[PDB]
Amino acid sequence: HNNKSVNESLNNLFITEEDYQALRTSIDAYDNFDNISLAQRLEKHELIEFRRIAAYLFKGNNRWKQSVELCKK
Amino acid sequence: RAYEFAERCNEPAVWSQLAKAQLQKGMVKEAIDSYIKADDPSSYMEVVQAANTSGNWEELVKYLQMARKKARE
Repeated sequence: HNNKSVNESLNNLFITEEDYQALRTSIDAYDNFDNISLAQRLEKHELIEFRRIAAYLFKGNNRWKQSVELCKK
Repeated sequence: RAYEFAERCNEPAVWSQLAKAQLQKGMVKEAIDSYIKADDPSSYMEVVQAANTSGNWEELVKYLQMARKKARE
């Protein structure tokens, strides 16, 4: 049903469980959530998949010339 | 939130509303970026009137150069 609170809770659970496949499914099927805060939280998870998903969300928010400089590190 | 919502979508009306909001808030420096992505030559009189309140004659030049190719005044 694309509920904002449900999406945020599922994203937080996936962050806690260190899952990135269900996170990919959620971000590809639904978009009713704050992508900026989620990306800022994923980029500090010390994992490569989490920062890649953060850059994917940043590029999906049409934040060009920003996600590339972020992943350049 | 308005900047992120404008980055998500793509419409000159949203950038024009953002420019009007920045002019109401006195942000002359940020008002030029709201017209570069919109290419709206209208309301130039208010932009010029607000430019005198704060010296920002580095971005208004490009705004006027782009408006020249839209309204030969």
